Amino acid sequence: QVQLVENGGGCVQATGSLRLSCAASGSIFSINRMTWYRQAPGKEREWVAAITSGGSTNYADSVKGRFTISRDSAKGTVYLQMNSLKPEDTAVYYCEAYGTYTLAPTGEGEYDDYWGQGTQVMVS
Amino acid sequence: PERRVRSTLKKVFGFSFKTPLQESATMAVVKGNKDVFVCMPTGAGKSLCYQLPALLAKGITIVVSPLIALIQDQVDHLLTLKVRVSSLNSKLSAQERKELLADLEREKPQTKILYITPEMAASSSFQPTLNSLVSRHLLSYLVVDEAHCVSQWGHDFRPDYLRLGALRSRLGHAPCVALTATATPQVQEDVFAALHLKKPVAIFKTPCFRANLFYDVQFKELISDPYGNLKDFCLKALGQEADKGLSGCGIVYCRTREACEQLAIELSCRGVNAKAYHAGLKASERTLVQNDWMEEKVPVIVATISFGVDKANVRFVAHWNIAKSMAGYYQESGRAGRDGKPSWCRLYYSRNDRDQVSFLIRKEVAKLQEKRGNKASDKATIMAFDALVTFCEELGCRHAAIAKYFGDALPACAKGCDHCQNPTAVRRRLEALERSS
Ligand SMILES: [Zn+2]
Repeated sequence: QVQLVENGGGCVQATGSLRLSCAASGSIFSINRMTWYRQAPGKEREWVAAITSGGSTNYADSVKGRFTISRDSAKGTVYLQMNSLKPEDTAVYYCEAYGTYTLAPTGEGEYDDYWGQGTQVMVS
Repeated sequence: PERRVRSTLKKVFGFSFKTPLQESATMAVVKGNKDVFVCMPTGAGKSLCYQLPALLAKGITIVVSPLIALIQDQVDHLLTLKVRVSSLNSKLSAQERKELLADLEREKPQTKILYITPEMAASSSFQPTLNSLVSRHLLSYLVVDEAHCVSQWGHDFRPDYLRLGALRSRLGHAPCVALTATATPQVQEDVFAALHLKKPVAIFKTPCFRANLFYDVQFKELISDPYGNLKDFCLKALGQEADKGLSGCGIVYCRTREACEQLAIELSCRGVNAKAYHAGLKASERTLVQNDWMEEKVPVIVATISFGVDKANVRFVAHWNIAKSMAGYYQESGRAGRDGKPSWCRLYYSRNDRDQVSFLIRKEVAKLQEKRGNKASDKATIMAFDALVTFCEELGCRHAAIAKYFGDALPACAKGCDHCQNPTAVRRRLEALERSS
């Protein structure tokens, strides 16, 4: 099947910056929506920001201006640039590949949703 | 297991499958753990993908399809194979109808495969029948033929098809199978959503890609002797077996009849014997031109969109003028190399052609908007043309451009197009068109 694997997480100081990289494996043709969720310890999973195929982006209010989501179309990889960080932002961050069309050159394909493994993000 | 499928295939339909995809599709339906989408051409391998699994399932398969013509042709053959099939349509006498509704209400009905219209499948005059079938665990598969009719971005949108999503949901316990021959990725998105298909949807899409076809664009603007260029292209493509002399045949496509007549002449002058085919000729004339081509008296036919055929030794298809759509270019160009031997597909691109055609599309879209009103289809018509201009004006694998548009995986080009063969001469020729801009 498909792999969502997140990278670019770590510990950083308040008012610092990270850039997360979500990598999608398998014979991916297209992804309707890729969305960033964060799970703070002891909180409900929070919706962060999202990008449609064709590059329409929207952001939670808590992160508007600070965060930006982007697609390296070439790479088939999305990025969440997180600047101006806060302890609030501390959480595990994962991706949701919604409407993931997968196809081999045999003609044999699938269409399904995929969830990422997550990467740790700690802000002092 | 696979054991049963082979025999039931053999015992009844008297068969191995026409392709190993057709195979894999059928097996997946049978496992019945998943909904499945089948985008295959009019080869009709698609029919087996729901018909065979229907028999092995020990219940009833309902099969929704838009018009009787489509249904009738199959049911006749399905009978002839001594299979218990039944069409329910309001072209049927109240008695024949009521016979069937009765049959369906029986614990163990005659009917294995029920061919319904969406009209009836929607009518509340059928829902109780349907409820009882559901409740008696008698529904093995829901099948939706012409699935693309649920999409307004499709060429053939039917509001009735919108009720089918509600239907799939009610019939939760049963696997659903959707089939069409024609779906852009947008139409596949509409199909999966509108019919409420359940993930993972397994997909069995026939690829566009053909190894033996060589795809290239030329710019009529960057060309001293267009007519001469064509003749050299025709020459290279014919005489691939020079010991025979002239081996094979070829098509040249034009928008207008005068272009055909003229291009036939120019070719014939340069020593490549070509006769013009258009609706402008008497019918007699056309039957004769078709013959000469078909019996290799004339190696080259010059034709408008109105080309009637299935020759195997077509060594080349040249578009003199850009086609109205990517799909029409695919369809038309793909008349080449049916025999599996090497063939050449060439587009002659002119910004004046792009403009001339872009307008005529919009003008004949306008004639429809007056006749019936606005449709999301009209946007797709224009999108269908935009994709072919992009095919011409970008740098990239020509085969891959086609596969992106249709929704196929990246094809195995093998220096099988101009850009894959010399990326740099394509860069040169594009750069060149920018200067001449
Ligand atoms: Zn190529």
